Amino acid sequence: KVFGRCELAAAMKRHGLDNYRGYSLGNWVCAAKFESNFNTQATNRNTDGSTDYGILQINSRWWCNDGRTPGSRNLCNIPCSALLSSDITASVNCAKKIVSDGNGMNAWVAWRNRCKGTDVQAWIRGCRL
Ligand SMILES: [Cl-]
Ligand SMILES: [Cl-]
Ligand SMILES: [Cl-]
Ligand SMILES: [Cl-]
Ligand SMILES: [Cl-]
Ligand SMILES: [Cl-]
Ligand SMILES: [Cl-]
Ligand code: NA
Repeated sequence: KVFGRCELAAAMKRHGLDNYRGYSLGNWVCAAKFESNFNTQATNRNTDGSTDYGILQINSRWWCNDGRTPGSRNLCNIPCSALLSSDITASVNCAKKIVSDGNGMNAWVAWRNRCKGTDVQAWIRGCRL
């Protein structure tokens, strides 16, 4: 599914991401725009053989099982295919574990390079939340 900006902001707010570990909702919508263009079916292969999955591009090296990342962990205890669903619950729940891992939203390279220290409130401007 390809989300609208305000549609995704509302879904993330309903799932408890607004100010989760101090990151306001605009941060999460900004990360999802630059990671996936708001497309839950996005996948991207890494040089190390791992794959990133879904609207927040969660990596199989640590977070989900795709059965083809040798020596990897499954810290969210899910199949990576669960991260491609139109239902963002599995992606949000895994995102909560990642952002709690010590580095905050710096885990998401596109957040650090494209959202961090910008006016992220612009990503929820005009939305009925
Ligand atoms: Cl947009
Ligand atoms: Cl915000
Ligand atoms: Cl594997
Ligand atoms: Cl594991
Ligand atoms: Cl699995
Ligand atoms: Cl959803
Ligand atoms: Cl932090
Ligand atoms: Na894995």
